[PDB]
Amino acid sequence: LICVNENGGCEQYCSDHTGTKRSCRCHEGYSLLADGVSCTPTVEYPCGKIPILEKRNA
Amino acid sequence: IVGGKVCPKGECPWQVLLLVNGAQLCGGTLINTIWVVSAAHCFDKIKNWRNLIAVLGEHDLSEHDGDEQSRRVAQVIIPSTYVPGTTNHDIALLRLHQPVVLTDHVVPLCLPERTFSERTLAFVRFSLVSGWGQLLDRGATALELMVLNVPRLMTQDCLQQSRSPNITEYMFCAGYSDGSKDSCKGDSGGPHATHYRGTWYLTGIVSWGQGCATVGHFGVYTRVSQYIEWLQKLMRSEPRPGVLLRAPFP
Ligand SMILES: CCOc1cc([C@@H](Nc2ccc3c(N)nccc3c2)C(=O)N2CCC[C@@H]2c2ccccc2)ccc1OC(C)C
Ligand SMILES: [Ca+2]
Ligand SMILES: [Cl-]
Ligand SMILES: [Cl-]
Ligand SMILES: [Cl-]
Repeated sequence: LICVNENGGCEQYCSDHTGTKRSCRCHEGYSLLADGVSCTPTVEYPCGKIPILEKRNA
Repeated sequence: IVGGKVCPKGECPWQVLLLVNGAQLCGGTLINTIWVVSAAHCFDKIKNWRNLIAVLGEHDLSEHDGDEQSRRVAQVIIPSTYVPGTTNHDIALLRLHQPVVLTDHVVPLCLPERTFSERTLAFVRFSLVSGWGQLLDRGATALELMVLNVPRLMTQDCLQQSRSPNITEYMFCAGYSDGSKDSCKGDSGGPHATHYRGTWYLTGIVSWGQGCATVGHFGVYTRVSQYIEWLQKLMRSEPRPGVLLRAPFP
């Protein structure tokens, strides 16, 4: 996986490393799941999410 | 905003309204509890830097519903490369005097990393643009916050599809050439927000165009990806006396 294709499979941010290596990362207010790709909120009001809609699906 | 719809209250929670002496000036985008991104050109005619107010959680300008939060603007930071009365480098970073409180109605838009924004977000076709600008060319401004979905063009395509300043690498086109749908001057400074896998990000700033929703012409937006490291560095800096700050770019 390389970050230029399909975002490296990352939900959010992606860094290429020497080798066939890639590390996904998450914005502040999120943490990376054990899949190495997914980001889940760690705070009540993470950036870029709409509370009234996130509760309309909670 | 021409040809959009009302943003349901709370669905544009990052939108900022900028006022000078109580009068609508521009939009902006909340990116943290103390930081707002807007357009440099919003500030070209400011006399008293100390009567600039930012409002978060606004929706209907006719009423107070208790979700609004007003703050003084402590710092307006503009890149050294921006020249007043011209189009390039049209971005400003605003420091609020005290943080806003995040609530259902007040939430930051994510400022993306440069690589993500260039490699991924730049290829998402549609993004939302919002503001309390004119509903029609030569018309009244909106009382309720409006939102519009617009498609992004590659600049070579924008130039071919259009028929005046250069579209530089610090800009991008989005919208429609048929006169139906656009942002307009009173939306200046507001967000061009891009959805990717469940999260929204800041990709552009309402910057310029011809007239408003003018046939043959697309909206032009500041390309925020060019400014990520410039913004992040400034967000780590101490405030300085005097509201306006010109900061080196790059
Ligand atoms: C960099 C901003 O440059 C310009 C800005 C503008 C206008 N803003 C927009 C924004 C988005 C537009 C869009 N999506 N579609 C259509 C038109 C749009 C107009 C604006 O803020 N104006 C005009 C009247 C006063 C005020 C101003 C303008 C400049 C400075 C202060 C206030 C119009 C021409 C500009 O440059 C010329 C050279 C094309
Ligand atoms: Ca209100
Ligand atoms: Cl939580
Ligand atoms: Cl410093
Ligand atoms: Cl001052």
